[PDB]
Amino acid sequence: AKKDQLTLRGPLYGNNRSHSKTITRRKWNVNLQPCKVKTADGKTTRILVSTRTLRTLKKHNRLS
Amino acid sequence: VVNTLNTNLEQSTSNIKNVQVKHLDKVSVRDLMLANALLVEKEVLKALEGKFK
Amino acid sequence: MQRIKKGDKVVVITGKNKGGSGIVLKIMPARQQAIVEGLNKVTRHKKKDQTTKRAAKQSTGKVQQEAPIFLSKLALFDQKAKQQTIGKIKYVMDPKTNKKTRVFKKSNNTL
Amino acid sequence: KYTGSIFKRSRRLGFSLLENNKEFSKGKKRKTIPGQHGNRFRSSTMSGYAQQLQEKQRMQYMYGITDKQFRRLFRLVLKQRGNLAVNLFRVLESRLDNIVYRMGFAPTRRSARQLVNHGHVLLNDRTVDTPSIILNPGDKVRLKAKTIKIPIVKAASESGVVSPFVETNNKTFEGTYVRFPERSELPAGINESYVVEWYKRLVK
RNA sequence: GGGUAGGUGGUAAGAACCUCAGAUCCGGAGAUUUCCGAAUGGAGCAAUCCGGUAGUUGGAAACAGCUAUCAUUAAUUGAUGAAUAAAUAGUCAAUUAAAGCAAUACGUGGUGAAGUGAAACAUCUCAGUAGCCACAGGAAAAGAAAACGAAUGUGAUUCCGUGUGUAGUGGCGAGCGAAAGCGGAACAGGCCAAACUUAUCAUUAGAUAGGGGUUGUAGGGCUUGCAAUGUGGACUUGAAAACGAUAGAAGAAGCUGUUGGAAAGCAGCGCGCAAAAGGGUGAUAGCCCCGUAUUUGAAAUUGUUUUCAUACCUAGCGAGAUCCCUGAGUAGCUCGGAAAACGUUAUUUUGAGUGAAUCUGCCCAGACCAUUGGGUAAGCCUAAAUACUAAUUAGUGACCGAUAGCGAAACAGUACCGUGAGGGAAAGGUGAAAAGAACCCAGAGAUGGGAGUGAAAUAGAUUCUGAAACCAUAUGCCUACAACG
RNA sequence: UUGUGGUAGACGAGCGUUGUAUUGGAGUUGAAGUCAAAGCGUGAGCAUUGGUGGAUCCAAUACAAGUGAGAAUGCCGGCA
RNA sequence: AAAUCCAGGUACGGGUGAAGACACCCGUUAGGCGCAACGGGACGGAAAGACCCCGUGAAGCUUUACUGUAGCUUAAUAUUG
Ligand SMILES: [Mg+2]
Ligand SMILES: [Mg+2]
Ligand SMILES: [Mg+2]
Ligand SMILES: [Mg+2]
Ligand SMILES: [Mg+2]
Ligand SMILES: [Mg+2]
Ligand SMILES: [Mg+2]
Ligand SMILES: [Mg+2]
Ligand SMILES: [Mg+2]
Ligand SMILES: [Mg+2]
Ligand SMILES: [Mg+2]
Ligand SMILES: [Mg+2]
Ligand SMILES: [Mg+2]
Ligand SMILES: [Mg+2]
Ligand SMILES: [Mg+2]
Ligand SMILES: [Mg+2]
Ligand SMILES: [Mg+2]
Ligand SMILES: [Mg+2]
Ligand SMILES: [Mg+2]
Ligand SMILES: [Mg+2]
Ligand SMILES: [Mg+2]
Ligand SMILES: [Mg+2]
Ligand SMILES: [Mg+2]
Ligand SMILES: [Mg+2]
Ligand SMILES: [Mg+2]
Ligand SMILES: [Mg+2]
Ligand SMILES: [Mg+2]
Ligand SMILES: [Mg+2]
Ligand SMILES: [Mg+2]
Ligand SMILES: [Mg+2]
Ligand SMILES: [Mg+2]
Repeated sequence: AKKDQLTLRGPLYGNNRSHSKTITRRKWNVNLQPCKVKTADGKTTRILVSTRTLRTLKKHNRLS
Repeated sequence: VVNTLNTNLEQSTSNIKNVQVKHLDKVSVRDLMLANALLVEKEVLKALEGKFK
Repeated sequence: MQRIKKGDKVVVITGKNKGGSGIVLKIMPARQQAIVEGLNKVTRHKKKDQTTKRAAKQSTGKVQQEAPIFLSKLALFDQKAKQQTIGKIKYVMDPKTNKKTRVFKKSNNTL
Repeated sequence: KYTGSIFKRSRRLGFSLLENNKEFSKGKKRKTIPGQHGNRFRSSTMSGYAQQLQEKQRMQYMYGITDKQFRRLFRLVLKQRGNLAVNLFRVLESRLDNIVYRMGFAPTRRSARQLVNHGHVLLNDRTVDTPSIILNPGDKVRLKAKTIKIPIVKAASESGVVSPFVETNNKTFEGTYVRFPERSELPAGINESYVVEWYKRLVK
């Protein structure tokens, strides 16, 4: 599914309000961007993750 | 009409569908006026006077 | 225990037969009946049927048998008493044999 | 919804956020939680009332009461004649199981209450199953005969030990009293009267 | 264990047996439990087909009997091991859990319409309803203030009444509609992270396992003393006791006469009751029977509570130092949405982007600033009051009584309809007792007429009572030159 | 004394059914049901007798309704 | 068997009438009841008229009717040195 693998945060369903306040259901998708990390002997394994976790990954020194 | 709930009187008058015994806080208009006859205890009447106010 | 057993003397207290003495040959507890010999003699209109070795003859005319009687209409018969009378029974337990025995309430006769 | 493999993700970070929230290290605390809660008290500086509050717990616990029942009994006694600091003492000590324990046929107050609820207990103008009826100073409480038919007997002895405001004869299973417990028979475990003024604020 | 003298389930008679060394029957605990079905050795068109492995018995072997085992996923462990040296991927083996179903009912979460109303309709309402899906539990959810809110104020959550159809919110239209406060049901607050310290990891630890800590009238750590050995839990094992649940025992009191087919009705004279609830007995029985009130009883299993001991948690008030710690892609802010009564806005939440501070700190008191006051976010768990009844026991009804009551009083989700999902009926009563009509007559027989049983046969299996429409028979009157609601 | 035609409609007074609560009463020497007859009422309605039928029913005062069938190309059953 | 059927014992002429009568008014004719025929009528039967109109009815289709939207395209921003 279109979801992060580090966390479990997925899509957010909401309304597409326009002029005249017409209601149409729309979907916000999370920023799944490929990322490689070093875990368990630095083993790199491509993992589709949200940009938020990527920023979290960058500051936490893991990403090097 | 009984104020102290005597047990011997309640042991009797229970197989008789005709007669019955009640407390002052249990009798109502219908139970009083269905009686056609009633036996009232002296302290029940005094307790009635207190209740009547 | 049971009010009526197979064998004890019994009489009828209601119906056409009053003071009808007989011996109980068998008791149906489920239907609350009792077959007593000599009372309630009915004569079924016996047909003729021939489909078996015994049915080849099956000689049956006006056979009068026994009709079952409600156990309520029955009453135990006293024998030990000099003046026999109809009464009710108890279920006393004598410690001599620890076995339940029926005893009348208008006398002191066992069974 | 797949091979989540908690090892794969947990080790994947080793600190992050979710691991530490979840950190299997999570112990049991299955006794720390219960016991300390249990029941507390002490006195403080800013509210004063701390002493009053703690005394209520002790007082309520001495008889095994839920706070709601206490509010009912206080409401009843509050309105009557006047300075009733002699009335509510009789009311609090008028419990049947309290009298049964103070009567001396049970090792502990709660055991007496259990007995009462289990139908050991015979009264005068009535009988008794509920261990909460408010009794009148001069009432008798004849004990059943089935209880003596179950000789554990150890009890009768406690009965004679007694305290002066209760008059009960051993073995014969009978009890009554007069001259309701004075404050001496209500020892210094809980002897104060400003919790009383507190209940007027909380209970009208 | 209880309990007896009958039993071999119903349409059901007969034949043949069992049963007083205690049967049948009831209760507790066990044994066996074919195949399909989560189905799980493989398949497959469900109740079928085809096997592997390790044993053991016959055969000379193929083979055939008799056993146990053989699915997948996840976690742990061990062995083996690629591209490619190492190492992983992968492979294998062992152990532990998961699969599914149902209670046409309650809970949480995700998703989520339309008929309709606004007398049209698009905002709105319907409605976060129906439906779809996931996860449970015996309840679930919620929960211990970065709170309400305007005061010398309350002090977790939940539920009920009021506040009120109020303040408000609405193409200000249809409509929607709280939060405080007050009265009640119940009541309970706990625990980690960080400081500081111990031991160990090529100690590059930034990791593992312990002691210390859980906060707001700030708390804790650092150093130094006094007082403490207690009280209490949402708590483990045991022992004992009490109250029950799953079979049961005992349990009072009436005869006579009359109508009647039959008395229990009716009448006379009585009797018992902690029993006059009810059912049956040929009519309408307190005293005929079974029962009921009441007193009692459990070998075995199980529920609640209590006592004792026992693990495991739990403890106050000072002094100095002025040092350290108090939850960050977090709170805020911007761009689109939503939750709250609010149609998006102070408060809550988030899809994209950005992004702080550290008790002289941070958040809040309906834009916002200052003063005042309140509270300590970014960690976790939490009984009770609350929601529901497929089922078990007892019982009730100014509820129904075969077109009613569940669709289904009978063998009803049956017969039947449709490829299928699905749709879906009608039908009860002989008599106290079959004593169900032997026999005779007519007829081929069914059947009918007698006889017989029965109080009744015009109660006869077509079986309680038997209405009308409808079809026939007949006493009496009228009617074949007669225009007729 | 003045009146009494009447649809839509407004108002008032009553009848009838079932059950419940209080009183009393009838019933295998025959209750309900059901059929017939040459009865009583201003109206809903109410009796008497006889046949069939075989066990419940009636009167008064109140109370509560699934309470009153001629029509809906109304439903079911029966019969023309 | 079938559709039909308010109850019928169901004539014609002129007139009348909700405006075209077996049933009303005035006249005329006609013994009771069948059978075989053919269709004049009973505004005959079957189908709550498809034509027309009405309903602030439905559905299908069309477009430069309105409001939106899938898709396509352009820019900013993140992945992005
Ligand atoms: Mg809408
Ligand atoms: Mg046995
Ligand atoms: Mg709409
Ligand atoms: Mg509308
Ligand atoms: Mg919970
Ligand atoms: Mg018995
Ligand atoms: Mg008896
Ligand atoms: Mg009786
Ligand atoms: Mg803010
Ligand atoms: Mg909303
Ligand atoms: Mg502060
Ligand atoms: Mg904080
Ligand atoms: Mg039915
Ligand atoms: Mg019927
Ligand atoms: Mg005959
Ligand atoms: Mg009949
Ligand atoms: Mg003539
Ligand atoms: Mg002529
Ligand atoms: Mg004419
Ligand atoms: Mg004429
Ligand atoms: Mg008039
Ligand atoms: Mg009536
Ligand atoms: Mg009659
Ligand atoms: Mg009706
Ligand atoms: Mg026909
Ligand atoms: Mg004209
Ligand atoms: Mg004409
Ligand atoms: Mg036509
Ligand atoms: Mg039309
Ligand atoms: Mg329109
Ligand atoms: Mg682009």
